[PDB]
Amino acid sequence: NVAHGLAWSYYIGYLRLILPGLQARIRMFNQLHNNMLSGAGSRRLYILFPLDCGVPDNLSVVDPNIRFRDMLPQNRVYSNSVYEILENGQPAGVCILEYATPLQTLFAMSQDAKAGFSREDRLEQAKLFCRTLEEILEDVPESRNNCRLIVYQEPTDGNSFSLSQEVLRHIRQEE
Amino acid sequence: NVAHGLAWSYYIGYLRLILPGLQARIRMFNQLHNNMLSGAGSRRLYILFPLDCGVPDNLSVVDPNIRFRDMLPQQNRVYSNSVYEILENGQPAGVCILEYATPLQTLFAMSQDAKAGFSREDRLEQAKLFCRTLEEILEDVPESRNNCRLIVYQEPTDGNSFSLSQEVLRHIRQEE
Ligand SMILES: Nc1nc2c(ncn2[C@@H]2O[C@@H]3COP(=O)(O)O[C@H]4[C@@H](O)[C@H](n5cnc6c(=O)[nH]c(N)nc65)O[C@@H]4COP(=O)(O)O[C@H]3[C@H]2O)c(=O)[nH]1
Repeated sequence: NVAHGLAWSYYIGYLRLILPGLQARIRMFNQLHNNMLSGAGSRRLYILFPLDCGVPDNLSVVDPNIRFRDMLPQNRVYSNSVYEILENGQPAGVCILEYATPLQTLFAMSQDAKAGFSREDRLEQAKLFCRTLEEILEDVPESRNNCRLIVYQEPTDGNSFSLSQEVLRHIRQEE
Repeated sequence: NVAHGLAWSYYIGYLRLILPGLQARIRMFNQLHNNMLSGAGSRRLYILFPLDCGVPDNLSVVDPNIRFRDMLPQQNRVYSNSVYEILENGQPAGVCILEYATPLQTLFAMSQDAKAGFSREDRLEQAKLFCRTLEEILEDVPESRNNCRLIVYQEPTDGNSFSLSQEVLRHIRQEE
């Protein structure tokens, strides 16, 4: 049970800090960029949660149907990215996406020597990380309204899963 | 061994990305701020490693003898690197780029868990392990390793002997 620690640290050390002042930075972004961040439910931080823990080494979104646009503006600095989402080769939405990056730590633990093992143990920990985070956010409702958790599991083969569809799905059911 | 995972993650997802570009941002900083970042061995990222894992909730340095001045500018991630002046007997004694190795906060949280996630002793061990693993990693990338220094210590939980500012100055003054 380190998913506990990971979630508390990711809340206390990051989410706790950025969520309160997200609307103001979003305001500044939309003043700067002529209201590019737009569409209902688009004024929120979408935190990607791949249970497979497939966060890229660079921690950024890398997907051919997801194109980076610009950053949110800014006592320290935050690196929140705004992407346009493609659907059938057309811009279908715009949103702020980022990976819940401590999932990377879980993938790393699954590669360790022989001890740090089991894809199954990692999956379970990721779920645990997720629900723990959700349980934390439940108690800070005003700030919880500033983000949404997109939980899924990317398969390791086949072509069925689409991260961009997954996001569009989540946005289109803002209920 | 979550220390192993934490370290590789801290390297791959953070250090690997900022260390090669630090000197350029340092150049930019010192064009802006008239060579404030100054003193031999001050052009480096000092990473604080408290084995106690006493990283503050807000992740910043919070010490009465360490005063924030300004941020490093950006080189596309955005990076948050703080430059502080160190005080010695009420007088500015040096300037440096300091930050906590923040994965250590994860270890503190694991030690507070329910009853299972336990042991100040198991956290100390993992912290050292995190540290030595990270050292092993940096050893392989010597050029970028030259851009940072690990400041490893253990802040006691009581008494007044420990001083983070003196710790830093000792590290800067005795850099050979
Ligand atoms: N991904 C990662 N980053 C690390 C790690 N250790 C230290 N950092 C860095 O600490 C820098 C400063 O913290 P921050 O300004 O408050 O702003 C930080 C900080 O609030 C946050 N952060 C702190 N701890 C964690 C954590 O345990 N997990 C995650 N996902 N984010 C964290 O990431 C924010 C933004 O990132 P940056 O601006 O680029 O720069 C951040 C962040 O990248 C690590 O193990 N993994």
